[PDB]
Amino acid sequence: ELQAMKDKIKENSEKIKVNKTLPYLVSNVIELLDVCAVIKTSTRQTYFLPVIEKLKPGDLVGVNKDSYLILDKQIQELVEAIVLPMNHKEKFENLGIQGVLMYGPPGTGKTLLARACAFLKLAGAKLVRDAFALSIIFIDEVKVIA
Amino acid sequence: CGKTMLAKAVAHHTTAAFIRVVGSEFVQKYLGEGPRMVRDVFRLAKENAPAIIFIDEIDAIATKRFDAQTGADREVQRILLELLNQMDGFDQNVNVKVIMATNRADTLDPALLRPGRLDRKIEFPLPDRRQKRLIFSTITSKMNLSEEVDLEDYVARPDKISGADINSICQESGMLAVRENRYIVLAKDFEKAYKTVIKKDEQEHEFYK
Amino acid sequence: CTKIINADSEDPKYIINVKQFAKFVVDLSDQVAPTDIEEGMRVGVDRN
Amino acid sequence: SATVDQRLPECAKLAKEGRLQEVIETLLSLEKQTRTASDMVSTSRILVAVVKMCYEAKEWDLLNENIMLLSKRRSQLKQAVAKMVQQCCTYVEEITDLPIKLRLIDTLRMVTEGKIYVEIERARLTKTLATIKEQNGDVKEAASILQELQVETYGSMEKKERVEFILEQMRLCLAVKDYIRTQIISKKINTKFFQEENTEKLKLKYYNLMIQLDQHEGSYLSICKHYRAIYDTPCIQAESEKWQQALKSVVLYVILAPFDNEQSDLVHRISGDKKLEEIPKYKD
Amino acid sequence: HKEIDGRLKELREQLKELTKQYEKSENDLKALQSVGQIVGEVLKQLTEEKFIVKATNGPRYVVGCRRQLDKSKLKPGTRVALDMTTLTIMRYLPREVDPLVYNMSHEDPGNVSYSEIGGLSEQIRELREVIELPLTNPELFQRVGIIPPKGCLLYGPPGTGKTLLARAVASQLDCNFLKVVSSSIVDKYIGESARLIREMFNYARDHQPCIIFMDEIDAIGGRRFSEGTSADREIQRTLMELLNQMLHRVKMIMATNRPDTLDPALLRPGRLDRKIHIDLPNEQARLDILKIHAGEIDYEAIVKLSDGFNGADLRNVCTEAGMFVQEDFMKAVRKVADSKK
Ligand SMILES: Nc1ncnc2c1ncn2[C@@H]1O[C@H](COP(=O)(O)OP(=O)(O)OP(=O)(O)O)[C@@H](O)[C@H]1O
Ligand SMILES: Nc1ncnc2c1ncn2[C@@H]1O[C@H](COP(=O)(O)OP(=O)(O)O)[C@@H](O)[C@H]1O
Repeated sequence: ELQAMKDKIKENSEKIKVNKTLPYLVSNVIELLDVCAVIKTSTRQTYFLPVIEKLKPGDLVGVNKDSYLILDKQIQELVEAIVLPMNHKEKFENLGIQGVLMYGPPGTGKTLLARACAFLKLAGAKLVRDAFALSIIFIDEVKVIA
Repeated sequence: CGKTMLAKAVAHHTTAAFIRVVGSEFVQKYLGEGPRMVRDVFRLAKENAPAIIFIDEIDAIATKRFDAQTGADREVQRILLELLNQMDGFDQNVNVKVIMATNRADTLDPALLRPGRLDRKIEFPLPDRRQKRLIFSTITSKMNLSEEVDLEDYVARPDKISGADINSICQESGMLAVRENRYIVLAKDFEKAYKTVIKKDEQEHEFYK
Repeated sequence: CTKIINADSEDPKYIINVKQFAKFVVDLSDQVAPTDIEEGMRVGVDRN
Repeated sequence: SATVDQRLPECAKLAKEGRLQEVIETLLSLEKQTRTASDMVSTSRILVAVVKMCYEAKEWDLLNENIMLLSKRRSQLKQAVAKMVQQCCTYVEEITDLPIKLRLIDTLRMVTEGKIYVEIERARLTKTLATIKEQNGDVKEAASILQELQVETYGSMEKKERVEFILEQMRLCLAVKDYIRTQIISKKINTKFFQEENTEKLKLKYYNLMIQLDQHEGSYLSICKHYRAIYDTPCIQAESEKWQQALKSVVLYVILAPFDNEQSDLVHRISGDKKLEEIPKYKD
Repeated sequence: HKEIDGRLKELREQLKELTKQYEKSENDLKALQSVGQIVGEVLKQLTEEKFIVKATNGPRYVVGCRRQLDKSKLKPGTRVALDMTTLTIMRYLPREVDPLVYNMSHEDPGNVSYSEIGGLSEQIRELREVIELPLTNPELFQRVGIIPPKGCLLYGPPGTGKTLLARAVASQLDCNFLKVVSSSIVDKYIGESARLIREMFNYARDHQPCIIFMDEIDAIGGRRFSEGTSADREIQRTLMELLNQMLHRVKMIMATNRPDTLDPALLRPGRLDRKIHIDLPNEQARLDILKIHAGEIDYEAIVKLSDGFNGADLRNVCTEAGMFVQEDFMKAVRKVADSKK
């Protein structure tokens, strides 16, 4: 029967080839439900799909055009608080314990030190959340530094 | 003082159509959407049938029309003017009776207080002694009650208790009894509820007196 | 064109942003080299 | 300290030959010094030692006074108080002459007139007092006394001690025939937790009280469901009589229940259970 | 023979891989013979078979409903999946979810037992009562004769513990929790805030039971004064919308550091039934706060001179002590009190 199953592999492959006529469309994957998807085509329409599978609610996905299917002390302290937790995470947690704003007059070198440590260098809660979503993070106005 | 409840009454005793809207619903971010919504509401009510538009909370839009020296307040003023014009304008309405409720009738525009648009101006004062007695009877109904209770004392004791807080008195007396493992509330239970609802503020810096 | 999706070595699968109309994906073909065709500049998509 | 616990035995001996107030006074002074030094271990040991000395003595009208005073003294340490009350109750539970032991139980209650760190011991002492009172030919007031503990706020160690407290509240309420209170407490209880490993005597008892309450009220379908849960409990399924009695009660209460959709459904389920013993009586 | 048995093993493994591929093939079959529908929203229940449905970002049609559907379920505002060709209502779809409400509700990690709220046993009694008891076992209220309560204020100094106190009840009920930082409701538009509040309460009225916890009601909760600025009047309008919208199995918890600004109407017992006054821990409660945050001699010694404040100061005590025994805890509380002042 394995030969017949190989022939069915062949029919699956030709099915993929015919249904994958490359000139697709691109659409947002806005919304995501199940009893599926609710795509938003680039041409300002929104279309439900029962059958397309862990696509992000907001990912940009291809779709079928027709069926529509898818300071020595300061540097030492910063080096401590940044690097050492990252390496010896378990060491910090040994006892059962668990934002770091940086100050300095204009041009003191906070950005320079952050770059030297570098990772994300983002320059309000929306920006906060997105930056910590996308790992060292420096937030001028996972490892949090602000 | 039980005006939204009286509106809920109509809607369970009116044969006509009912359209309840919130005074803050008419406001919109886009220019002209508020006036468009007011026109849509009034036209729909006029066309459907004898209708009652309950614009609760009218003070969200109708306030005195001052110069307003800005954009958003002018849009609010346009909402108010559209409401005035639809209630009594060139194209007179028929069988579009309107009810609106507000907690502060002084701030409302003097044009939307004109016999012909608002010809009743009903007041809903805080319950008197007699209304307190009636409210207490109506609430303590459908409720097991102890024989030793004297609602007369609570009714007579002069306070500013409104209908909502009378309901709260009865409700929290009920919950106190439930926690006390008893379905028949005693006078101690009420006395507790009455104190906890009166909530007499104190510590008033005494030199004022 | 907006991206070449890395060209996936073979099968470049370019992305196009037909203005005021839509964005699509394309193989193009008929040109000399998938890379020297284009990276991020105007191009003429066939109709159908 | 070593000095403390080598000088305590001599005081114990002297009290044994008889020291009405000298031993008490010297121990009081030592306790004062230790408490000022903030010696909680010394405080606990001295308190337990003195209460034990009294208990070994006659202590009638003396141990209660000693404990009451020691508790009412300066701001004793809460841990020391907890240890003192624990040892006091452990000694109390093994005592006779109930009319006189009532004095010591009342003394424990008064010293625990209410304190966030004597809650569970107060609850146990109240339960013991209620049991003694109901045994003493009067439960009309023991039921009320037990009907004061806020065990849910107390939060005993496990879902055993306070659940037993509530079950005994139910027992006293039904003994005095206080069905509204019993039913409210039943609503307070959540039956799901009875699905555990050792929740067998607890569950049988709880369901028995619920069944008796519903028997008084007059319903029959709820009583059917209660016997159904009882029978499903494995332990009552461990003896011929032990389980056939439960099944017979289930069937008879099904029958007593008035005809209805639920009545018919329960009749069908009990008929299809197939374990009806084919007794020539109940099956037919 | 063992060789033939191994041949059988490899044959079975190959057939299992091909079974996985059969799953792939049925997936492909479904894809090929499936086509996407059109998302729209009903606008009017016309004659039993005719429904006026507006295709979002498009025109509005009159369409028919297929056999297997609940016309009663289909109501104005309900989402619908029309067919592409025949434009027939293939099946309904649940109401839209606002991005703000989605981030607000669907992402809410709450897991804290009542044991983790050391003090405030009484305030636990009142809260738990008002929120839970009407939800679970409402027959008590029915038998008594009182209507079930809706919401409570739960006001207190800055950190005596309100978010935790609401999180505990939310976790115990395991119902739909919806937490707001009310200071974020404010918007630079002229009513989008009222729209957001209305959408929040619609979310609640949809999936019920549901607990709506709004923090810092001080904002969006001020007394209405006659002639404020345009922003002030917008804030008053947002309050007013919340007040009116604020019906079934949607309990409510507020959290604030001030009851002075609160509108008398917003404080009305019909809107906020019980006004809880959780307060800075007293030594009695503070001791057990430290005990629970112990993640007794030392605890009593610390409570002796502890600077009880903000609630979180005791978690700070514990965490700093770990960051560094009786003396270590004592110096930790010394340091935290010195820093706080
Ligand atoms: N006259 C009354 N009789 C009985 N119950 C009343 C009365 N007035 C108020 N109540 C109780 O108070 C609750 C709230 O009343 P209602 O919402 O009608 O008051 P309101 O004055 O319109 O309030 P708001 O200004 O907050 O909109 C009612 O549901 C009822 O529980
Ligand atoms: N009774 C308490 N038991 C345990 N922790 C508490 C208590 N009161 C306050 N806390 C701590 O204080 C912090 C308060 O945080 P949160 O509740 O978000 O703000 P607020 O205290 O203003 O409600 C919590 O992280 C909590 O751990």
